[PDB]
Amino acid sequence: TEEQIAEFKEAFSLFDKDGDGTITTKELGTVMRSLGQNPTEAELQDMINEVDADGNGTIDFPEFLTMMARKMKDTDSEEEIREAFRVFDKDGNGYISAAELRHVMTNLGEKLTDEEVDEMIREADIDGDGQVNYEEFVQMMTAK
Amino acid sequence: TEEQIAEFKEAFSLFDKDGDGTITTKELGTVMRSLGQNPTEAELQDMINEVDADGNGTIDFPEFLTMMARKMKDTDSEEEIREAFRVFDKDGNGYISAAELRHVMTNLGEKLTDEEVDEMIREADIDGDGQVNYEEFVQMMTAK
Amino acid sequence: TEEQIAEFKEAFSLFDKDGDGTITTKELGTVMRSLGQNPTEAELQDMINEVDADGNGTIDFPEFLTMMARKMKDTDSEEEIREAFRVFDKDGNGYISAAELRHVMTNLGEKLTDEEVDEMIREADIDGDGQVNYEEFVQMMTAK
Amino acid sequence: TEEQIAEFKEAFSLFDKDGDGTITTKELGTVMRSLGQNPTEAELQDMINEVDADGNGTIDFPEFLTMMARKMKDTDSEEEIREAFRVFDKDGNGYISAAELRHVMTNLGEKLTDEEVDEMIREADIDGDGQVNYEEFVQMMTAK
Amino acid sequence: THVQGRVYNFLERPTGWKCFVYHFAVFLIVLVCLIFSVLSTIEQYAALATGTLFWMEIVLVVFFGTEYVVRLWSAGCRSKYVGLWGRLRFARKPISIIDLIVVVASMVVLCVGSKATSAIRGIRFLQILRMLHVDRQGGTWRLLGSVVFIHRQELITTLYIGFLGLIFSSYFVYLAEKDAVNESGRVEFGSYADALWWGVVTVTTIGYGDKVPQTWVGKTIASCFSVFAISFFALPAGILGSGFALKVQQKQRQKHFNRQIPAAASLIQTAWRCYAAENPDSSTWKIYILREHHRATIKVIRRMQYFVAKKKFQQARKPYDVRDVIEQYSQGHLNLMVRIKELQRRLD
Amino acid sequence: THVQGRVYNFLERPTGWKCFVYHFAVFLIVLVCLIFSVLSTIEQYAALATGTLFWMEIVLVVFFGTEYVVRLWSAGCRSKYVGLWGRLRFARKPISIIDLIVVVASMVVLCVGSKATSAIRGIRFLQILRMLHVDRQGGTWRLLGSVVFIHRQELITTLYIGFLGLIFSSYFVYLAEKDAVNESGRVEFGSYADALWWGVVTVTTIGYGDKVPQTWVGKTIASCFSVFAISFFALPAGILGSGFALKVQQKQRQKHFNRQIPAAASLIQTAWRCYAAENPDSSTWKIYILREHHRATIKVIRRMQYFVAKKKFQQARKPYDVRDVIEQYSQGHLNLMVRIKELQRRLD
Amino acid sequence: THVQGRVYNFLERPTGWKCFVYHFAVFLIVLVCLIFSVLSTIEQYAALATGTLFWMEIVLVVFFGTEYVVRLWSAGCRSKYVGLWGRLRFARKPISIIDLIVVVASMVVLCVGSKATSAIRGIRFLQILRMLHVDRQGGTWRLLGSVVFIHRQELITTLYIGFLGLIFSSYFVYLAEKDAVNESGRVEFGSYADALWWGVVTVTTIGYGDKVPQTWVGKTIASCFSVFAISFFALPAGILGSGFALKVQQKQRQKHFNRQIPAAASLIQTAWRCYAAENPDSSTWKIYILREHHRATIKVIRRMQYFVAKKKFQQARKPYDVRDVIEQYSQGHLNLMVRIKELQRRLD
Amino acid sequence: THVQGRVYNFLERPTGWKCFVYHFAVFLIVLVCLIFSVLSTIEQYAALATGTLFWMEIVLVVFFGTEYVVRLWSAGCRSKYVGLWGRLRFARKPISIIDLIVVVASMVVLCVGSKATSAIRGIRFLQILRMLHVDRQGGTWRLLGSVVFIHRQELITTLYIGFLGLIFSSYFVYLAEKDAVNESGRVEFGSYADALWWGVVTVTTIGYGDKVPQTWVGKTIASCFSVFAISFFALPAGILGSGFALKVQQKQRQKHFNRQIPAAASLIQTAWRCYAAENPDSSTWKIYILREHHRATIKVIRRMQYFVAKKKFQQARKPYDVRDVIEQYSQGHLNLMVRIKELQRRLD
Ligand SMILES: COc1ccc(-c2csc(NC(=O)[C@H]3CCCCN3S(=O)(=O)c3ccc(C)cc3)n2)cc1
Ligand SMILES: COc1ccc(-c2csc(NC(=O)[C@H]3CCCCN3S(=O)(=O)c3ccc(C)cc3)n2)cc1
Ligand SMILES: [K+]
Ligand SMILES: [K+]
Ligand SMILES: [K+]
Ligand SMILES: [K+]
Repeated sequence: TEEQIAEFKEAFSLFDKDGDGTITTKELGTVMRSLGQNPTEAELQDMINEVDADGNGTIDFPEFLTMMARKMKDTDSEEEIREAFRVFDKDGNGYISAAELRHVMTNLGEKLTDEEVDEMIREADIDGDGQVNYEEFVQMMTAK
Repeated sequence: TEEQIAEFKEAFSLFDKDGDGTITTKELGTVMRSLGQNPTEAELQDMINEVDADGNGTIDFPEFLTMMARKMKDTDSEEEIREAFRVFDKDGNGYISAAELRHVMTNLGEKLTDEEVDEMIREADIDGDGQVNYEEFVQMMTAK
Repeated sequence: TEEQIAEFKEAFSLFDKDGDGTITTKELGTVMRSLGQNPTEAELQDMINEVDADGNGTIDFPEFLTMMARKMKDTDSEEEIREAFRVFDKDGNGYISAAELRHVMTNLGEKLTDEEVDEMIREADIDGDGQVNYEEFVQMMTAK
Repeated sequence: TEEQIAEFKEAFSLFDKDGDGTITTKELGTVMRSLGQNPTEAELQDMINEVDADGNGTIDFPEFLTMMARKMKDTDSEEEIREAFRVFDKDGNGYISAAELRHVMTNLGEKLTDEEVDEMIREADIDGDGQVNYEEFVQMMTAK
Repeated sequence: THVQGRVYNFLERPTGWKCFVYHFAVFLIVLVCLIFSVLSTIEQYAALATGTLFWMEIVLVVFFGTEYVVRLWSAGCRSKYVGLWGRLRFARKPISIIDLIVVVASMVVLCVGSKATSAIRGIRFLQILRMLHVDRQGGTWRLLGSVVFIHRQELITTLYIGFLGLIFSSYFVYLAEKDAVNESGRVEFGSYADALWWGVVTVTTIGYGDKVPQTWVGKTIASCFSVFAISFFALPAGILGSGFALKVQQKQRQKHFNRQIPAAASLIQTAWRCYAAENPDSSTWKIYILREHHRATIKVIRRMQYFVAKKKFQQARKPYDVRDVIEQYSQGHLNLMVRIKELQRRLD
Repeated sequence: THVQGRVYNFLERPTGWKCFVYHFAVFLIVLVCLIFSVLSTIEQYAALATGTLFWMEIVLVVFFGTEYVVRLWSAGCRSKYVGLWGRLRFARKPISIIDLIVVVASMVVLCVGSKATSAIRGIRFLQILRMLHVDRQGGTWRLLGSVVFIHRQELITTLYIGFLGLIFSSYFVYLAEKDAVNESGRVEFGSYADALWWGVVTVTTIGYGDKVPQTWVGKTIASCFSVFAISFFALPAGILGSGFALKVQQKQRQKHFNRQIPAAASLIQTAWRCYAAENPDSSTWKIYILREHHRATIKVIRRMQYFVAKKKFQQARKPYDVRDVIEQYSQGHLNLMVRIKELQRRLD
Repeated sequence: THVQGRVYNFLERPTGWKCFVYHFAVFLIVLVCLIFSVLSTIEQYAALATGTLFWMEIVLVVFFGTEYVVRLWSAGCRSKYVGLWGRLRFARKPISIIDLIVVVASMVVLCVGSKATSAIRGIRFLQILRMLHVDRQGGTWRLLGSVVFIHRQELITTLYIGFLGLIFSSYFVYLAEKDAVNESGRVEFGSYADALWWGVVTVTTIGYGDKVPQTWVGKTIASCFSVFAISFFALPAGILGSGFALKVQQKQRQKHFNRQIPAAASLIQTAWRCYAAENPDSSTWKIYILREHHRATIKVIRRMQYFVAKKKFQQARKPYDVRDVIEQYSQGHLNLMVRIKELQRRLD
Repeated sequence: THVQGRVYNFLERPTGWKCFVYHFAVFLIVLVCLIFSVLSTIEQYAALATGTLFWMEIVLVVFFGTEYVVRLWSAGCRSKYVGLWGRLRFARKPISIIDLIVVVASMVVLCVGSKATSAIRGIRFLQILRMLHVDRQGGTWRLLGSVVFIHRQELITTLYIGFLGLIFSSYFVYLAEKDAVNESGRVEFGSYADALWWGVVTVTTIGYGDKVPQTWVGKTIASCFSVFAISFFALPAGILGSGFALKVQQKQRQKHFNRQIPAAASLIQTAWRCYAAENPDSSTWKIYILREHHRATIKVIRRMQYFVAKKKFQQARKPYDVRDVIEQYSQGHLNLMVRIKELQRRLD
């Protein structure tokens, strides 16, 4: 875990860019605009509130490490993703069409690049009348 | 129904005025201002939200066709109009005065041209002490 | 009542100042600013909503006459005023001090001219240890 | 108590600065900005509402004296402070760490000067594995 | 015709102090005749009441039949019920059916049973049956049915679970008690039917005491059953009471919704506009001031005006909620942001 | 005069620990005298209590009469009740009537029945009747009556439906059971009255067991009735309890409404201003600084100021609601839009 | 395969009028067979029903076993249950266990008890047990268990306090009544067990009357107990009813939450983006348009995008509340203040 | 010292699965010993249980006394209870008193009644009394007392009205029934006490049936009483249940209030600042950067900072409400208006 905190402190140094040891909303927005994204202030606020437990408005390095620590391949996260698919499931049998999925990835919420979805579909066995088992995806992307 | 979709696609081409295949709020407001109406932005927004089922903010041609498809001469629409008359019915017996109706058409809500109401009254048998049976109107304008 | 409506139509002509037959919020605010008062828009709105029964936002002459018609010397208005005094009554016995009353008239809510309150006190028998029976006032100013 | 009201009237003369006998929000904000503090308007409003009982928006000298009169070493104030500590008490045994306390004084709410907290800690017997009995502080600062 | 609606309101849309006294007096005379039906069953008074109930019946059949025809005529004020087929539609409704049945059967039993056992056996049931005459528009039963339909799942749940508890627990009590003998020598629980009787009487908290268990197994089971099952036959009270109250209160607060008036007007207006669109010779075209394709787009815009007005009206009648506050706040807030940005650009 | 209101507060507007102990002790002595009224009916103790209840009655009539006149004098603090006709208005109110009746009838029965059967037969009822003395301002009964009036439709509904269920079901049970004979040889259901007795005792869940059905039809009907009708005589508990709670809580939270003070003041001020308008010689004219028609317009504006203040005050006393939030948001939002447009034009 | 899911929906996800009639008819035949189980216990009809119940049992075992295997096949539509181990997972669930037990035990008792006392003694319990077959997805029991778990503290409180009241009060009644003798000569309260029986029957408002106290101490205690303890065995009705209602209503209003769709999509998208990040050869890198340390920061930002989307989604499914209104108001208000300050500076 | 608090949490602040099993097992052994106390009263088993209950009592007195002293030592973790006088304060609290009484009285009865009637007569009550040992921190009783105090007016209302109804109605039933004779020859209602017994048993819906009225007046009164009074002894269930539920739910939702942390910190900080003000040599003076009168004004401002922080904190712990929304909206709205006016002037 020493290499882990070495890499995490390296990562925190990118945002810090100071001996501050904290990150402010702008201090994140600058790094994001460096990539050509253009977030909103409300976006960065809601972003930042999901890391701190101090209620200050800034991320101390322990909180940054804490966010790193907790795992995506989780009991609860898996079920949340699974429940999210079910909104788009007609008949609730555990299957969804292909073209419907492509329609939903590329239009609703954060729209995706077409090549991204082209990759996404072919991760799963899409044949079989075009249906796909979405728990296959869930097991895939909760494998880490 | 092929002639029906021909006319509907013709109609959609008026709003599109592009190979876009969609209509934006301005892309509707321009066509309205071409007629000398001057709507509000909030008006066009609330207008447009009653056609789409995508949640995008634009009308795809299937949604346009869907709006065309569903019928005015309906079980529910009829009852809604009937209930709307009842707000202006003293004594609830199914009759309203003539001059009261003229007063309400020409003053409240979207005011009407006087000639419009002059036509509206004479559609129904207005004689008989000036009372009129409003379900007669409802059967008339739900006949299509 | 013919002289009554003559005077009321005379009075309505002051606000109308047009062949409109209605009064708008500004059409009232102008007449008020003519007197050197300077109301707020919200004031005039809340003012005007207590006269109309059309929901239009303007006062038709029948509504103006209706406001004239209903009487101040009323069963309910009397009790409302009486209940209003009771907020300022220590011990609830039906008496309030003099100086307390002067303090409340000249400071809270619409502050009054000192000469007004000087007149107000002497309307009632203020002697008797400075106490005053406020239902005496209520009977006075509900006598019309 | 004559010397007490002499000093209190002396103190009220600092804020008054005119033969008004009252203090307005600005009339307080000026005195505060004289010290280099820069409060907010909302701050001064909420400040001032905790002194008056007139509902006017200003502090009469009786209300100022009343605020002076009521005592900090109180039955209720003591318990409120005690309950406030308990938010920062793991395990609820009546003890809190030293460094945790320093962290909370210098970061959350009104941040303090480091020398202030350096004084604050040494008021209490901080030895004994670093724990401190916070009711000792409560008895101290409710001794007046 | 004014008189016609006036008497309709007197009989069928009552309000005031005169109408109330009338319907009251009707209730009282029918109740008195019911009490004579009661006392007809007692041997001491079976003669007095039996004769009295033959003359009051004649009085009443005359009265109620008269009232019936008066009402059936007076229903011409309503436009549903104008015309012959209208009055037929009036006679079709349930309360009128019941009134008619009572009147005719009274008349028949009198004219036939003049010269008489089944006669009075039927009279008593008619006296009972006449109590439906009181509630005229059935607001009582409508309230009940509404609240039951809303809360149907809860009630089915209770009924199912309580039923099961009864069945099982009563079987086990039967097994434990089937051979036990009472102090008086008799066997209370000979059969499973008797145990079910016990269970019904128990779980619903009546406790006649005609059947009690003697054994220790029976008492144990009965105690546990009695503690843990009785609730499921007492929930419906809470459910139905809360439902009644809520329904009445919201149906009352609906009176103060004044926003619905312009919504109604707008709905009417845009509907008729959509209709009159279909006549190109109409006068609704002058509002726009040649027209190759303007026809279609106007019709489309009007149709969707109609739809939005319809939804606005349908929501104009319901009470506000936090969700609406949030929606309007976000909407106005973003409008304000774009406007201040607009000015921010107009300066530059 | 300070003392007068002080004792009024002691007797009639109680609060604290002294007043409470007083009213408590009063309650206790009246309860004890009631228990002696109880034990007077028992043959063993009919002598002891009968004598005791002749001396305690004298004590009490003296005490309560004294308290009555003290109170009737002390009511001069209130301005309703100042003056002779004021005290008469005080004696007019119900609780004072009851107190007076008790005192006088006690005195009469003592002075007459000294030298006595109907005497003690009346004494017992007076002892019972004295319990009304406790609640002084009737907040108990007022709460009840309020909650009943609010929830009147629900309760009438329950009463009607339960009544009907009782009547019908009991008729059918009568028909099924009229000839059945009990183990002891007697007929439980000889008449429809007996079946109604059964039904009342059953549907309300008492179950004495004095009348039970034997047949299978009777048991079937009784089971279904018992399951499906009992709720309608148990709803009122839920209704009335929720009503009590809500009423008390809102009447308590009304204490923290501090906005009503300026509203009250404004109402008073504009009312008196409207009045003093009617004296042209008044000093309320100097606020405006000749006057051909200014008189009328000033009077009009003041009248409508009065009306708006009246409504504002009437709503200043009630709790806020989502509708008010929505109204104020829309109002302020549109004000802000017109203001920013105004600045947008002032630049151009 | 369409047919497979179609029949699954028919049997296991019912809706409509055909499915309802089917499940209804099933309920009715099982109820009828239960009534024959009832009447088998009566001596008059113990022969008729006993024979009838041997043929209907054969009919039913065939029917239910057939239905069982049809269902077990049709469950391949679900992806949980595809494959052999899937069908095993289907047989594993409780209702399927119960169905299987009923079918097999019916078959066994028939094939063995053909040539029979314990036979029918078991048949009756199977007839009772078959009623669990009705509710297919257990929404009944799930609702109950949910509402109990939510309100567990309240119910434990009631049970504890009522239990204690029972114990103490019954001990004191025992002490007061242990030597008392009844009119019929017997002693009702010989033991503390009998007093506990009395207490249970009393506090829960059944009142068989098999045990009543005679003394004055007993009656005093019983009165006070009866007034002040009975409530604690009647609270659960109110609690559970309110819980049922609330749960159903909110689970219904959850249908109209339409904001959850984009939240779900965003969650999915950012999750898969986080995953595909771990393949540097992925195509999610082209969105940013070399990369010494850009890798890490992109991964970090995406991880926290995922977390915020997760919370937003988890709150997108719950109803709004005043707290959210306040938060958004403050947020937007401060945004607006900083924006107007920004313009205020841009001019200068 | 870590161990000390660890065992304190085990005994007195329980949580988990080990602690639960422990307290469970304790409950079970005490319940078993209670059942032997029960069976000691029965003649068959009065020997077995009587001997068993002499050895288990020794076991238990050892166990509970040990646990008591362990706990009394372990309470030094709390700072209330550190020191000798601390442990005395621990022994002072009620549950510890009860535990001690049980232990000592057990020991005494054993050491004395070794060589014994009053012995076991006391043993049984101790076995009963030991059930208070279970709830350690009294959350049960605290919840109850809270909900009663909140709803005190409602409950007094019910008790008063129901009491009165009982008294009056029972007097009239007495008058109507005092001379009536039963089938068995006896008089049910000889005295008013008997009628009160009847009334209590009736109005609360128990219905033993030991006393039933025969006359028509009695039955009439009883019917009306039974319909219209029973509710007032069933309201408390609804009241108390709703209270329990609300209290628990809000005490749970209070966990998610995260705004209270900075409020607490600010309160602490400004309080200590006010205190340290009183030392002119303090270091809180350096924040302001000679001082003739600056002392006083600083002290004043700090005192009122303290007061505002105090109120903010006291309201930081309570749930939001519409009133707060309205206040903040108005406040921010007027701030925004004055700011836009400010800019409107800065341009000009
Ligand atoms: C005084 O404090 C109390 C009192 C009661 C409760 C409480 C909650 S849930 C509940 N019962 C019940 O949940 C159901 C189900 C579990 C057993 C008890 N009853 S069953 O007899 O109908 C019953 C019995 C047997 C069968 C086959 C079906 C149904 N009882 C809680 C606290
Ligand atoms: C089935 O439908 C129903 C059933 C009941 C009601 C209902 C509302 S209020 C109410 N009783 C009551 O309000 C009280 C007071 C009025 C008489 C009836 N009870 S009293 O006997 O306790 C009673 C009797 C005598 C005395 C001196 C004091 C108290 N009863 C409403 C609807
Ligand atoms: K009962
Ligand atoms: K009962
Ligand atoms: K009973
Ligand atoms: K009984």
